[PDB]
Amino acid sequence: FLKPRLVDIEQVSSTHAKVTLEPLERGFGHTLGNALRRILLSSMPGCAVTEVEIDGVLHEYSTKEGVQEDILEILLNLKGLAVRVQGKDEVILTLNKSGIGPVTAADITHDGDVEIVKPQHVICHLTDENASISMRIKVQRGRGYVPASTRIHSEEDERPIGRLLVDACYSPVERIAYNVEAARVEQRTDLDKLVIEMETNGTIDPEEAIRRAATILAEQLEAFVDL
Amino acid sequence: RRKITQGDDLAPGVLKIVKVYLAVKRRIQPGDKMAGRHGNKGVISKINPIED
Repeated sequence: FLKPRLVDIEQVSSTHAKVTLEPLERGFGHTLGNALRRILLSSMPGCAVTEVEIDGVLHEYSTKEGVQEDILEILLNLKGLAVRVQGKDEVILTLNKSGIGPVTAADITHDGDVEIVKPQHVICHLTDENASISMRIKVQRGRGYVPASTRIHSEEDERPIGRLLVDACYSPVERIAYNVEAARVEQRTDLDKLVIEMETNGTIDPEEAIRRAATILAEQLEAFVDL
Repeated sequence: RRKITQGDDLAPGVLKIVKVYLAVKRRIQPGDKMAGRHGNKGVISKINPIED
């Protein structure tokens, strides 16, 4: 079997990109196609705010006299926030704001490692001026979808009534499909090109991700070579 | 404040009643009954990953 190799990886936007491999064989474009999609949809280094301890709010079923949206909804907008990190596997930010206005993903105490993909993402609005809201945002990095429900056995003892915990959804990808077509090599019976389309929230790079996929698939080759 | 201070009398004898609220989020899982307005019914067998 003549080995495959990557041709130019089509980097067009931070949101979506397309990795492409030319030397694929008869039917392996379909073969590795669905195979890697499972990979890119399960084992993926994602970031997700997990703990949001609040200044005055005790439970996410309250409304700080000054904030616009309910606190629970503001926390779902935090689930809707896309951020990538670089070194820290655990980091806390600090939203410091007071004054009428839509608070986008810029006003937060932006750490060096913390890096928002789109700082224009308004999280919540403020309707009062003298409304001092300070909240610590504990975001960590893991993989897959991990709910606080499955983590409630340990619980880490949350006696302190200020701890609000939302779902840790470490999911970068969003919409994956792969483009199969006749590889236009000049001397071979047949080969296949694969332009793997990957939609992202905008946090993990294509080639970085595929080498990780190969690494995960590397572990997955171990046992089957040694029965 | 009048309503707040003396409007707490509930039942003769037991004038002190402590009512506590317990919010519990319940999700969708293998076994829930989903349907449509049109009349079609259904119960989720195995909620598979979006991979499939």
